[PDB]
Amino acid sequence: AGVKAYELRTKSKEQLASQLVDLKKELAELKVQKLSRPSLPKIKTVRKSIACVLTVINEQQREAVRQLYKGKKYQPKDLRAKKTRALRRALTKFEASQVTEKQRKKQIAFPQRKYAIKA
Amino acid sequence: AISKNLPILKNHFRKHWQERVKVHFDQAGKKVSRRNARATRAAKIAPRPLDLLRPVVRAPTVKYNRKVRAGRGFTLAEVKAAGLTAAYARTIGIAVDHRRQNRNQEIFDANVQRLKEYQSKIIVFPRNGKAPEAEQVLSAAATFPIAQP
Amino acid sequence: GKGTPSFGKRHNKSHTLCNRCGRRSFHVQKKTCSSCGYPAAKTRSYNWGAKAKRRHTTGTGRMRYLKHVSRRFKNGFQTGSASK
Amino acid sequence: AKQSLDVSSDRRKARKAYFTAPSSQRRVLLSAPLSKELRAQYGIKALPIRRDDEVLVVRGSKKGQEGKISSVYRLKFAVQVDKVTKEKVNGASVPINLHPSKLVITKLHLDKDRKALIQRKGGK
Amino acid sequence: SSHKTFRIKRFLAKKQKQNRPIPQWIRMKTGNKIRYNSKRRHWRRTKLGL
RNA sequence: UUGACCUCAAAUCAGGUAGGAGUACCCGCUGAACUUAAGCAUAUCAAUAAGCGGAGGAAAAGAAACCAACCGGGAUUGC
RNA sequence: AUAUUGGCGAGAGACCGAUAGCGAACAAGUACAGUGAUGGAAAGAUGAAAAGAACUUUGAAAAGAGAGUGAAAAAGUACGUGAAAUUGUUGAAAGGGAAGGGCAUUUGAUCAGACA
RNA sequence: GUCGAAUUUGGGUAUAGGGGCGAAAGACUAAUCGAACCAUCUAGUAGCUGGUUCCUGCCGAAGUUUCCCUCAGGAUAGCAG
RNA sequence: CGUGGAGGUCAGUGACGAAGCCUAGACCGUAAGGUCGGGUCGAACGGCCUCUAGUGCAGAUCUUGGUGGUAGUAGCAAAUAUUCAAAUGAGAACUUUGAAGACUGAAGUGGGGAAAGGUUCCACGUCAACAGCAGUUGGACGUGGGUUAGUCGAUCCUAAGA
RNA sequence: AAACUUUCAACAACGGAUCUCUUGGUUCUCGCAUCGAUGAAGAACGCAGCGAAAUGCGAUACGUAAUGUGAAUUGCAGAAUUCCGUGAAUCAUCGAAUCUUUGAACGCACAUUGCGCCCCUUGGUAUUCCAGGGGGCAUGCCUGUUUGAGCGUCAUU
Ligand SMILES: [Cl-]
Ligand SMILES: [Cl-]
Ligand SMILES: [Cl-]
Ligand SMILES: [Cl-]
Ligand SMILES: [Cl-]
Ligand SMILES: [Mg+2]
Ligand SMILES: [Mg+2]
Ligand SMILES: [Mg+2]
Ligand SMILES: [Mg+2]
Ligand SMILES: [Mg+2]
Ligand SMILES: [Mg+2]
Ligand SMILES: [Mg+2]
Ligand SMILES: [Mg+2]
Ligand SMILES: [Mg+2]
Ligand SMILES: [Mg+2]
Ligand SMILES: [Mg+2]
Ligand SMILES: [Mg+2]
Ligand SMILES: [Mg+2]
Ligand SMILES: [Mg+2]
Ligand SMILES: [Mg+2]
Ligand SMILES: [Mg+2]
Ligand SMILES: [Mg+2]
Ligand SMILES: [Mg+2]
Ligand SMILES: [Mg+2]
Ligand SMILES: [Mg+2]
Ligand SMILES: [Mg+2]
Ligand SMILES: [Mg+2]
Ligand SMILES: [Mg+2]
Ligand SMILES: [Mg+2]
Ligand SMILES: [Mg+2]
Ligand SMILES: [Mg+2]
Ligand SMILES: [Mg+2]
Ligand SMILES: [Mg+2]
Ligand SMILES: [Mg+2]
Ligand SMILES: [Mg+2]
Ligand SMILES: [Mg+2]
Ligand SMILES: [Mg+2]
Ligand SMILES: [Mg+2]
Ligand SMILES: [Mg+2]
Ligand SMILES: [Mg+2]
Ligand SMILES: [Mg+2]
Ligand SMILES: [Mg+2]
Ligand SMILES: [Mg+2]
Ligand SMILES: [Mg+2]
Ligand SMILES: [Mg+2]
Ligand SMILES: [Mg+2]
Ligand SMILES: [Zn+2]
Repeated sequence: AGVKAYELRTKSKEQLASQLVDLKKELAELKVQKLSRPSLPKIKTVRKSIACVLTVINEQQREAVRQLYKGKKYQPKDLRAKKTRALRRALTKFEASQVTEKQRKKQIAFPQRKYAIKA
Repeated sequence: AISKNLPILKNHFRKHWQERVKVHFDQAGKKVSRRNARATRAAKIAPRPLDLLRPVVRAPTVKYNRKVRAGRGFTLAEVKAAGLTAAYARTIGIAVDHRRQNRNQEIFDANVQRLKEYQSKIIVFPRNGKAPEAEQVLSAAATFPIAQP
Repeated sequence: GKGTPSFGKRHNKSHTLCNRCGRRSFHVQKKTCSSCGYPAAKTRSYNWGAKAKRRHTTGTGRMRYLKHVSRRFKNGFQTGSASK
Repeated sequence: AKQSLDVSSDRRKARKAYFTAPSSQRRVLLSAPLSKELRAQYGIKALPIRRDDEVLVVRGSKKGQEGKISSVYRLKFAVQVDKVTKEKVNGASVPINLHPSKLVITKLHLDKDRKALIQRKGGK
Repeated sequence: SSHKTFRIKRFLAKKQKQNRPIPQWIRMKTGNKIRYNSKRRHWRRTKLGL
């Protein structure tokens, strides 16, 4: 058994919140029954369903915030790209390709040429 | 530790020499790497000859002054006598050395002749981008060998 | 009386558990660990102690984050998600 | 002979890869050849073994016996046949582990994925 | 002693739970070479040394 | 009174940045003795071990206040 | 173009073969020792497959004697092969304060070679 | 022996290795003290002691000369292959 | 002469039994050694021409491991001391109950704690190992149960000092 | 003459040599350049139907989401509809998340699971007391903003 992530993505936050509470109630009563029975493997599928519901709720809330900060130059650090510490401090593509006006004139005037030794 | 009629030896092994022993096990491997690097550079760069034209100079010292060899680059006066500028010469595959001077007319004439022959045996493609395909000669030094006068 | 009779008076700990490395090496009165050097900012280590470095170096633990760096580098630090 | 630098002939490496292969890769390793009737009918030589496949034993002391695959024991590199078992002294019966390379498939269990695999291998 | 810090008591709790024999059903697993718990402890033989 | 300038402070002010780890190889500082001299102090071991500071995929060096005395050579690195 | 006993990914050897090779082929920087800095092991192999011995009998029981499984229990979870020191049983021989050895032959036991 | 004091003692705290502490014995400083313990330099050097693994065949010594802080060691000549 | 590994060769040997091991059985060599039969055993191994070395042990108060004589020997003698019966059990000098004789004699062999130990506390089940005899008993083995604070401490204060 | 002692053989002991085996070690060569305040390396404590360790993981706890493969997992139990399919799996891949207490470790402390302050919100007849939930408060330095200090100093009243 267990819930399906793609099915949970088609409902509002209110429905997800209510379904989370019901799963928690079902988990609580199964723990009571575990004390009297030699085994109860059904408790596993309930725990995974709670994890799946929490995952879908988090991805909906995080997606909403990305729309709020869309286009702005400052965004929360958890919504920024991870990469590495050294990669985030490196010069951007625009900064690394900057040249002075003096050097730009030289590059246009005398670029590397294409030639061959035939005749 | 001195006995018998033997030469005096001067083997310098009183330091921790075993920590600094370099055995060239990769001699064959490095040759493969160098050949791969030359092959990939020739394909990558251009149909260009993979090396720059060099002038002929006189070796210094009384022991070696009887022979001529390849120098670093053509002088500013040599390239000027050939009808081109130093900046343009570098982009066509001519090495230019600004710190070498000309005092020998024979050497100056020989280097001018080399520049003349080089310009007549190359094709400079236009900057438009047509670039007709041409056969790539991998060695400009082999095309223009240096001969003892 | 310096042997067996003296051994009966040992009931006061000189070291307790260290909060940084977990060993029973935190000197009570000196307020410093004899193994990792806590609370000093750097971790205590010495080149003459080759074995000591091996016991605590990188790779002896879980490597919770450093495990996945090689995989992320191999894919070029991708962003987004896989396409269906 | 070997002609690629990406493949190794080291015996030690080959044995470690076999014994530590994950479950998905053991499926390919547990392949069985088809019968003459099925080889002509489909046009392929061998396929990975699948549950609910009819097989015939062609090697060992159980040669000549048939049955259906009831379990593919990937962890043990073996399969089990429903009616090929051994009777213990106490009266209980245990399955006999067989290697798929010593079997011959006489009937294939077919679904959407199996049919696509057959056509992918050039079969009909 | 009766007076003990929380850290010591938490440390003692884990050592109690780790002091148990291996379950029998584990020895029946495929490719199992473990027979007895080699890290068993008795309070009078080996001291924790905390 | 008012308004500048200079210098110097404060703020949970706006946005950033440094620490620790690893350290085979790399750039510096600091720095022994056993040992050899058939003793031993200069010397040697050695501008080494240990100790301390700082980087990268390489580092460092690098387009001559160079080498030369030749009919002169021509950034640096390595064999 | 040079360096690289670290990290990641590969290909190899006239290298070692469980007292060897890294300390570690195994729940090894583990068990354990030290107040502490530190110190630091031992330990791989039933069989193709547990088919890991139902059942009967003796004993309080462990187990034994049968039966059975297996190509083989001279493979029984003290498990491949199973050497020596050392030990039990059986058989033969000698022995008045050591034993063992060399040359020669008697006695006992045991044995190859040609029957041309 | 001493037993109301220069008394006995728990815990807290201070002093760390050519340093500490000492009503002073070179005593004590975790069974370690006329200079603790741990790792490294380090496989430190030794003219000195011990050991140095198969067979057969042929040849076969020296303890003497000169020099040496040389006298349990070397160089040198001799004897040997 | 022998040992580990390498090139070549003998279209060499082998599950109809390779290697190893045991064998007062046989044969060859002055010797280092080589060959064969029998037993045990189960998967690889040898002759010859050459190459190579981490290549041959009785010793080093040698290293690691294993095992002897000594030897059923030294010994299991401080702290006054045990005895009868019943119950249980395969089994009782040592367990339980009852009876008797004794000791600690309030600076105790009594009743609580600090430090230190860490589940040794309690019940049930159980005896291969451990309790230098024994064991049905146990601080042993197996499975469970158990530590309840506005007032008791920590927490707060300051001491030498850090 | 026995016992006893010694030597040899067979069978049985003790012990683990020898032979064969090898998912390990060692050395050489080739390619690549990627840790951390966006909280690293390391440490502590927890998480499975039945688990002590190892391995994996973090109260979403031997895992969640996504993608691929296309029917297992396996010691037992269980679940079965998951089987011509948005779908089995201790599978592979991995770009989205979770990530307890810590640690350069950052409100102050730490041999204490000790003690404060600020903002929003909820309950207790409450801006002040008590409690629950969420979000914050380290240091050096750089650029900028704002609020200031000094007869250091200018001009004007
Ligand atoms: Cl307690
Ligand atoms: Cl390893
Ligand atoms: Cl120690
Ligand atoms: Cl100190
Ligand atoms: Cl011989
Ligand atoms: Mg002392
Ligand atoms: Mg103290
Ligand atoms: Mg250091
Ligand atoms: Mg116990
Ligand atoms: Mg004790
Ligand atoms: Mg701010
Ligand atoms: Mg340097
Ligand atoms: Mg000297
Ligand atoms: Mg000397
Ligand atoms: Mg001296
Ligand atoms: Mg150094
Ligand atoms: Mg880097
Ligand atoms: Mg480079
Ligand atoms: Mg640079
Ligand atoms: Mg210049
Ligand atoms: Mg130069
Ligand atoms: Mg080893
Ligand atoms: Mg056999
Ligand atoms: Mg055996
Ligand atoms: Mg024997
Ligand atoms: Mg004196
Ligand atoms: Mg001592
Ligand atoms: Mg030596
Ligand atoms: Mg002679
Ligand atoms: Mg002598
Ligand atoms: Mg044989
Ligand atoms: Mg014999
Ligand atoms: Mg076999
Ligand atoms: Mg040797
Ligand atoms: Mg010998
Ligand atoms: Mg020996
Ligand atoms: Mg000898
Ligand atoms: Mg000895
Ligand atoms: Mg006696
Ligand atoms: Mg006595
Ligand atoms: Mg007594
Ligand atoms: Mg009395
Ligand atoms: Mg009395
Ligand atoms: Mg009790
Ligand atoms: Mg006893
Ligand atoms: Mg007993
Ligand atoms: Zn520490």
